[PDB]
Amino acid sequence: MDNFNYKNDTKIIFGKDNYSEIGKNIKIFSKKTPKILLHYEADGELIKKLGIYEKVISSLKEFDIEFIELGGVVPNPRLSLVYEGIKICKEENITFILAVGGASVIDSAKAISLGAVDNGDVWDFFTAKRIPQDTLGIGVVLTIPGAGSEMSESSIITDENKKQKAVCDTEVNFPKFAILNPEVCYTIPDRLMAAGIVDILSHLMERYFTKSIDTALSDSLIEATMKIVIKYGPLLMKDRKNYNYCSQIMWAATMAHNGMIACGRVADWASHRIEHEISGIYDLTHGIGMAIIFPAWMKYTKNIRPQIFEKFFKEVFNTVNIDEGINKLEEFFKSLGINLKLSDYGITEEYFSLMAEKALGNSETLGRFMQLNKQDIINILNLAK
Amino acid sequence: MDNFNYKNDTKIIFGKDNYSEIGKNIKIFSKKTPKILLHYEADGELIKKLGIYEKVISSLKEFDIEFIELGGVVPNPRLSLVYEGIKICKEENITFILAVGGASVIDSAKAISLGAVDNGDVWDFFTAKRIPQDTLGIGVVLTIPGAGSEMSESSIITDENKKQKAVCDTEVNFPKFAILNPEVCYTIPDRLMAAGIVDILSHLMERYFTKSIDTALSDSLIEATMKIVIKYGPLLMKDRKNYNYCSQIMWAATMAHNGMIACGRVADWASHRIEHEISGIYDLTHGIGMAIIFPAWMKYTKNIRPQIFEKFFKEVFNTVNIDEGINKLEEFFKSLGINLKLSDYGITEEYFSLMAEKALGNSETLGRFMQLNKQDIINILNLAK
Ligand SMILES: [Co+2]
Ligand SMILES: [Co+2]
Repeated sequence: MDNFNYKNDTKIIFGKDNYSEIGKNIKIFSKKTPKILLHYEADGELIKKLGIYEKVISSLKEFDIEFIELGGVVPNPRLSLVYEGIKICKEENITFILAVGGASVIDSAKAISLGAVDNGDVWDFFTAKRIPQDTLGIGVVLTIPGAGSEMSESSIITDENKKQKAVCDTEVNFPKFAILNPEVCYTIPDRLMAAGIVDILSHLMERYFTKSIDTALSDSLIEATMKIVIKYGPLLMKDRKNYNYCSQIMWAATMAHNGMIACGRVADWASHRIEHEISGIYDLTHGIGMAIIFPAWMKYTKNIRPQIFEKFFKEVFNTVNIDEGINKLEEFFKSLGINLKLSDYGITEEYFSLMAEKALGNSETLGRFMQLNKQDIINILNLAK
Repeated sequence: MDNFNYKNDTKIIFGKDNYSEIGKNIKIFSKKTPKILLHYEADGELIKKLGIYEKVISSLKEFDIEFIELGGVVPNPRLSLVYEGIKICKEENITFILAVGGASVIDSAKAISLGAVDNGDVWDFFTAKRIPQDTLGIGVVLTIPGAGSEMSESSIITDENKKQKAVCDTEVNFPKFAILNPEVCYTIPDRLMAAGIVDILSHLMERYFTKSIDTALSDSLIEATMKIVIKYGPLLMKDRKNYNYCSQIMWAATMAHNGMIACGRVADWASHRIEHEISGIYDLTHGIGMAIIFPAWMKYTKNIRPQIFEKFFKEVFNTVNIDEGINKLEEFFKSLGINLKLSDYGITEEYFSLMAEKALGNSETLGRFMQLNKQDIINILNLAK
């Protein structure tokens, strides 16, 4: 019964053996004669080794696109490099940016696209001083499936001088196009691919367990997507170069980041916030943490709205029994290679209380589906210990 | 394994008690000071009686939007009226068009938005002479759920002087925004509401029965949507002012017209083409016809890819038995009030052969999932007689 609005203008170009689409789509979206800035991480090493670089260069030649290269993106993209990109755009009369890589290259490209067309300081857009109203325009070649910035309206940039991270969220940030080829999955190492599967399922699950009502169709779409991740994830884990398996998983990621299927329901970020503190202290991959934390949060919140738990486990795991369902969900994680206890990762109870306080910050509780105070979070951590 | 591209830039505004969104979204999308053309069918009778008109006028006042009204839209929108709208736009310096109504008002508005910004003849865009490259911009208040032109890139206009219907399909035709309120369903008469439910399910079904492979996730999304139509349609038919029921059905229509869930699969238009000829000769509502024709086509094509039929009936009707499944599908139609035989509608076999020839036109077969020659179509009509 919750009203909602939905919009996503990013053109999705899904599939393989279609590298000509790069220059074709640059022409569709660049203003007059294309002259583009090629943006990537470090000096190309990864994308060059994977053969993506030579493929991009050949699509640019095949359409007579003049291009300048700006490398140097760092996993947490720096305003230092953004500022440099604005200059190169203004001086060299760049018409369009092509981000080749992942969330760091994409977000760097988004902030360069913002400043290139602006007569002030781009950090005003990130620090709530000004509201951007235009962007040069970017396209993305996605190399590693992640949080979906290739179709989001958010850019996250860190100012290393003040050591301050800021976000700019606005419609103009939507990439004009996003090339998605499942083949980029083939080379991701097993552990990180298992983690990324958990991230897709975590992202849907956080929207599913909701106190919103009248979401029958939304429920079914989210169930259908979660079920695919549960069925195909283990198959992909054992057959890494299977195109069908990678397509299903990467289209499920897309469908999860898109939110047409999640429209009209309130998400809960408790497990994400608790996991964040584990990762902030220990070297734990996000997906590995969510596989550990989410079953524990499910057990602790099983009494809030038991019927929505019964529906989830009936629709996704064909069982109305919550405890058997939870065990099935835990077996599914173990089938991707992930150990389920924090102690398995050498994490002891030592910092549970500190983790809970950090997650809580200046509030007494965290969560929406269930409000969690300090001891509640410690109890969830003990369930996962 | 089929590559695909997807894009839809129309902003969806879903829900009720949100008529302020009309003028708010006009301001977001109109170029500088808004001055809009209010477009509708006839002289407003329907939308005025429903109370939609007074609601639009009050949202325009609440945001100081100056507006001119152009009525006169006819169920098959006429270039006559389009041309008139281009003039009013150019003379009166209109910045934005607000279509209040259904597919006819929307398509008329789309062609006026095209010509208002062009220095030539708009019919060049419909007659393959020129490719439109801009539009003034329109927003839609949808009054009757239908084929989804409120989020399509197509406009269908008839030139009554040459009696020629033409279509212009292009990205600029996408409405800037589309207000969708389930409450507009409450007043639709029973027969037409049953037909419209069948149309949503027909639209998904035509994309589902495909010889494309590697569509596991797409299958599941389409199943989930079809299942909702099967479950909630009968409930809505018996509880016409239930907001939850109308929301599920109208969001399923949206999800069906959007095609993110159908991406990467080939549709079959055989039943649509056969039904078209029945409607061309008899006074038969499209949805009523598809409820009669689609089970007959299913029976006739049951041997092409029986496994995809087994999956459809298992996932949507919980049965692996095709014949029992088909009967369940036929019972579902009868539960919306629809009789299933052509003879029930006084349609005899008299024009079966003529209908088949018209549907075939200059080709020997029709269909993709199964190629159907003349006698095949007569056999399908006899199954439905
Ligand atoms: Co998360
Ligand atoms: Co149809």
